[PDB]
Amino acid sequence: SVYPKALRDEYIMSKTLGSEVKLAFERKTCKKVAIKIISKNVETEIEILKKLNHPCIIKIKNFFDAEDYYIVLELMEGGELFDKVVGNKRLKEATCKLYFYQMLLAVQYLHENGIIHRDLKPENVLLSSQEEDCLIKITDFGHSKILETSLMRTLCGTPTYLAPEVLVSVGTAGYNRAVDCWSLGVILFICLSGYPPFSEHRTQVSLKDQITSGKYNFIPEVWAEVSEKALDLVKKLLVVDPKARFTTEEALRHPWLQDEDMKRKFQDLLSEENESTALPQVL
Ligand SMILES: O=C(NCc1ccco1)c1ccc2nccnc2c1
Ligand SMILES: [Cl-]
Repeated sequence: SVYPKALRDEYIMSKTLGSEVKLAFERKTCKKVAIKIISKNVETEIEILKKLNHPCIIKIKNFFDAEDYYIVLELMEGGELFDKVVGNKRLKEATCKLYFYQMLLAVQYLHENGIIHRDLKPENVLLSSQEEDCLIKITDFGHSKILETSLMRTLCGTPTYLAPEVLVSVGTAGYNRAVDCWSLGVILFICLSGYPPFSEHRTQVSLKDQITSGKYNFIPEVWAEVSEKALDLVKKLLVVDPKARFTTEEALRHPWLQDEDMKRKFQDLLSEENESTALPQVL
C-alpha cells in the first residue's frame, strides 16, 4: 500500500506511534502532527470533533477520505495515560488530581454540548508533554452518541396504544451521560491504586456480577497511601444507580477538587500552550 496523493501533498509521513497512529510533518509549517488511519461513523466523529472546542479535547487539523480514512490531529508528545498506569504503576495523588480535574472539565464540556463519549479509558487520555505536570486531552470519539428523543415525541400523544415498557423507560430516561461518570470513576481508581476496581484476577465472582453489584476489589495496604477525600470521590462515582451517581458538576464541587494550587498549576499550563497562538490584546 501507499498514502493518497492529496495527503502526501501536505504532509511528510514518518515513524509509527501506535499499531493506527503515525507521526507526520506539515510541509507548510514544518511542525509535527499525528495522523490517525481508520481502515474502511467516521463522518460523525469528524462532525463532532470539528464543532467541539476545549483545551482538554483533541482538535482535528485536517481529514482525508480515501481507500482508508486519514485524520490529522495535534501531536501529544506525552503519549497515552495508559502507559503511565500499566503494570501496577502508581501516579502521585497530586498528579491524579491534576489529570482528573482536566478529565472532569472535558467531560462536563461534552455533556453541556450534548455529547456522550461512551468509551473513556486510560488509552483514550493523552498527555501533552513527557513531564508529570502537563495538559491532558480526551481522544477517540468513535463510540460517542449525540443527544430530542423518540420518547419525547411519543409522550406528546395519548398512550391509548402505548406499550407499558415504554411508559416504564420514562423514569430512567435522559441519564445515558452517567455512563461517562462511571468510566471516570473506574479511571480515577486505576490512577490512585495502580490496580482496576473490577477484574477477573484472583476472583470467583464474574466480571458482570462485580460491576452490577458495584462491589469493587478493595486492597487496604494500597489505599492507605491514598487520602479519604480521594477515595470518597471514587465511592461517589462508582454508584450502581445512575440517578444517584455523581455528575461531573458534583465531582468538580467535591472537597478533593477544592485544591487552589492544583487549579493554579493547570491555569499556568494553559497560558504556557496559549503563548504560541496569542494575538496582541486590545486594552
Ligand atoms: O505516541 C504518542 N505520543 C508520544 C510521542 C512523542 C513524540 C511523538 O510521539 C501518541 C500516540 C497517539 C496519538 N494520537 C493522537 C495524538 N497524539 C498522539 C501521540
Ligand atoms: Cl507511500
